[PDB]
Amino acid sequence: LRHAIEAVPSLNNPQTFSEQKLDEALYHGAVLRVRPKAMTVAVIIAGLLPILWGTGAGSEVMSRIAAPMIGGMITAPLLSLFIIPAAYKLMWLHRH
Amino acid sequence: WIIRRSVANRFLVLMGALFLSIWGTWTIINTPVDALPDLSD
Amino acid sequence: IAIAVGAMVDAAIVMIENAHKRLEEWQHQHPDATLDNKTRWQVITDASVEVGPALFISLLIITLSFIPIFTLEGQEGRLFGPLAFTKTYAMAGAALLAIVVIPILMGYWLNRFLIRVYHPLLLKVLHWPKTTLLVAALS
Repeated sequence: LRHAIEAVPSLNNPQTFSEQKLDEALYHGAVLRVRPKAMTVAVIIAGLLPILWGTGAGSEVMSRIAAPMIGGMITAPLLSLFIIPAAYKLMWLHRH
Repeated sequence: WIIRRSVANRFLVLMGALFLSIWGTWTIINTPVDALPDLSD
Repeated sequence: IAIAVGAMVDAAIVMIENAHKRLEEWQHQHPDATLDNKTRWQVITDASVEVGPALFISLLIITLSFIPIFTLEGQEGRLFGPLAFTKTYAMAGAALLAIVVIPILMGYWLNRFLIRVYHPLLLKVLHWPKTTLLVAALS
């Protein structure tokens, strides 16, 4: 989001106001997050999932140390996808 | 910064990780084992 | 090392991914049947230009925001001691390797349909987005 508002569309934004121009700038930093993001979230949870299953010696403690991360990796990404943008479009309007 | 100086070390970096790979593989094969770390006072 | 594996591969991929689209822009701005071993060199190392800091400092974050764990005293500190150590060394390795080898090895060697489920709600989030920061608060 920062480099979207630091590229060539960021010549228009700091110069003059066009919410429809900064929105378009957030929609690409939006589709460009999905590819690396949806995978980052997938690789974190997919690789963290085996230990969540608790059959075997030592599973008990590792599955307890895991759940918080796996659970926290559903709401962290899911939410931060909408919380970061809607707070950066809103904080960019104050200075402006 | 460092992403610049790195590309130059193109060749030997590979061999460093070549020996490192066979070095880290030798140790793992020869590492002691236990159920848990010693937790006693 | 087990808990950490999900993040080491995370170091390389976000870097490789920005390169996959940076190599798809040179393809549209330039010809498509002409390219050398150096012309393929510059496009990938230019993917390390942007996210380079973002990730290495993010792994630097993941290994430091964990350090406080080492302050656990006695029996508990002896249990989760070695786990903290290796979770840290594993990252430090993946991090120091995504700057010495990873960028090198990547130059030497239905997304649409999830994108269609997302942006309808994203463009929606820009409706009095404050109302979406309010809904996050109740969570």
